[PDB]
Amino acid sequence: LEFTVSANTNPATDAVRESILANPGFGKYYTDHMVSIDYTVDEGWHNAQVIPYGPIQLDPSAIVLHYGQEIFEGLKAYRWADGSIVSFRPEANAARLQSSARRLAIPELPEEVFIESLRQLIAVDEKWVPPAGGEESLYLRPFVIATEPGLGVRPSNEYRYLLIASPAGAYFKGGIKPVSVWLSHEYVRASPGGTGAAKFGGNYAASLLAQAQAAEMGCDQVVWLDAIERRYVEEMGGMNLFFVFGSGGSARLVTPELSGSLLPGITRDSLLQLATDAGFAVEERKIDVDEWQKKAGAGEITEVFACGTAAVITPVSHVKHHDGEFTIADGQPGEITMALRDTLTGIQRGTFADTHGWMARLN
Amino acid sequence: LEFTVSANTNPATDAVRESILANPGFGKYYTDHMVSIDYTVDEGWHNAQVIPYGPIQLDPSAIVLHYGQEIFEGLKAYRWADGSIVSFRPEANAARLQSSARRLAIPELPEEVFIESLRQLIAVDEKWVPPAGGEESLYLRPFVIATEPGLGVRPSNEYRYLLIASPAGAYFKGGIKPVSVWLSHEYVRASPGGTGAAKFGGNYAASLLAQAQAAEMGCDQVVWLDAIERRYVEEMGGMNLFFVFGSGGSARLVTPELSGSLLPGITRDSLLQLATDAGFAVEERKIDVDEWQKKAGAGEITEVFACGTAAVITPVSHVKHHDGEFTIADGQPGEITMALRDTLTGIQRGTFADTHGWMARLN
Repeated sequence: LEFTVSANTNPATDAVRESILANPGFGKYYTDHMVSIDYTVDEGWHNAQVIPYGPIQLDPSAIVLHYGQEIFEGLKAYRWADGSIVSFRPEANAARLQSSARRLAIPELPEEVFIESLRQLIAVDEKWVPPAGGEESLYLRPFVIATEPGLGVRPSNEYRYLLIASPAGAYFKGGIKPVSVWLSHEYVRASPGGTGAAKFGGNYAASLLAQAQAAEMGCDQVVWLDAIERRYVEEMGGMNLFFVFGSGGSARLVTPELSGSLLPGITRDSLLQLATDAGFAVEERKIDVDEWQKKAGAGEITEVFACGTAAVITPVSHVKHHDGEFTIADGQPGEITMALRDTLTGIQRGTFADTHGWMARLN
Repeated sequence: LEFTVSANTNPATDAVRESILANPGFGKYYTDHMVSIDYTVDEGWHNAQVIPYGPIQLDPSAIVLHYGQEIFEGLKAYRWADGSIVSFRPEANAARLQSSARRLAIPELPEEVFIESLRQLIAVDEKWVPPAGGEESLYLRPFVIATEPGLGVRPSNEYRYLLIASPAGAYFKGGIKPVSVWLSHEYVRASPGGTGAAKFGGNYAASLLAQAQAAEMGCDQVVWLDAIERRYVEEMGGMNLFFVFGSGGSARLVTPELSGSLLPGITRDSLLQLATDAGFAVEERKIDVDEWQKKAGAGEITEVFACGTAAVITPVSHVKHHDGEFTIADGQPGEITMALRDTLTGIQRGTFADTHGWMARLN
């Protein structure tokens, strides 16, 4: 599968680009080009190309516009001191896009094609990757949408894979500042036999009211409890959660297990490995509101943090729910939270040794 | 709101339009024009217009293409013998679109604008409405999508309301035909507090795998059981369900109650009323697989049918699930089922008295 290149004749001026990179925000600006791959039952994935970033055309009756058959991924590209451009565990996103595709009846995109699309876009828009050593990065958003016409409800037979990139700074408006959370009493993220394990747009549209309610209760973010017993803590928005018991080299790390409806975070997977590398004991189990509030107040649970690609790690300092409210430790970012954040971002930036071979070159 | 008209300079030739109407199928072909209304915060709904049916444009980062914030509706336009074009309970669709919008954090569209969009489209594509005297019609698909660019997860501030029409022939070409159902053991349609009560794309994409499995088990359609106890019957695909007990004028109808997570079918609402008009007793309550199989076998439940806008009423003659398999009566369309379908389609076609004022003129 080969990509053809159609250069953007009217890209952003170097001044504009530089301006963006010095103050990108998140998912606000986009690079000059994008990747496009079409899919039909008879030709499979074809017509792969790098074209100028621009409006996309869809028939008014396109499936994605009526029955929400779409999926997406999210990863980053970093610039290193040696001039190379790399990504953090690209293969993991490639494999997850496939699992998401299967759950949504979307044809899988070969992993080598996935990786290739990344190299192709970086080849033409490398100048959009922020300078080395900094905290900035180039967010990559690969996604697939159903584009076949027809108002009948069924899997689409035509799809379009798109890859766009957006300069990225801090995801949350508070940066590293800790966030307060509202445990949703009225809504659930997903339930068994659903789409909670897939990165599917439908999951997000359904969470909008629950997040507005969190803010109306005086909190920054909503946290989800299992849809069955409405007791076990699972995720903050679309981020995984970790609980630190104790501190120092003897501290214990607890995080909800992959129920089957829980999003299998790449960052989550990485942090469990990093914690073990540091000698910390890790534990994947269920944990409810009572244990959380009780042990937090007791002082056993010394920290809590959320993790995901965009924000990496976000400290959680305050909790509010239908039957209570409490603070985690002194309300400040915890030692372990910041050590692990520092360790992971260091590996991604090329500062620390990548013993697991997580960093892949894209150049 | 005033609508501007930009006539299609390249409409379908009479030869093509006529060949379409002779064999339209469903959701396969579209009329010459479509309605479009834009939304922005500072101007609310504006720029209402009737334009040529054609491809839509969206930024690659448009929210609808990433976080599935979209909703839709389905209704019809019929041609009566007196030459007028009418619609069945359009106000109900207008009110449900607003209800679906609230659940998905989308600005509500005034009922007056919704109805006017319908009149406007018919004013120009009236020639696409099938002739009177038959069961054919013009299917109307009003829908709203989030068009604002930006990869941050949150409710969009820009939307586009579209209205398209597709010729619909007689649903049951060679006589009505009953379907076999597979009760999904592995999948769930929606969860409590979820988006199960709104016509929202996400619900449909998440159901594709379950429908494929139903077919793989040798059945026509998948039927959903509640997400909590996995035992109470909810719907068949995107259609509601009814259970007929007994026969003749003393027959009784039972249908799952609106648990708040069930789709408030308009056809469903109408049938309960018509059942009352005919003298049938009606019930809105829970009914599980055990009761269904036990009473269907004992000959107490004599019929089962599904209902929705497209097909109106579809008979269900065979059931298969994880713990059993059984047939309903003689496996043929039931008396009450056909009587109620004849009555409703009769009102919609203008053959029977519309004592409830359900039919609205669009002309």
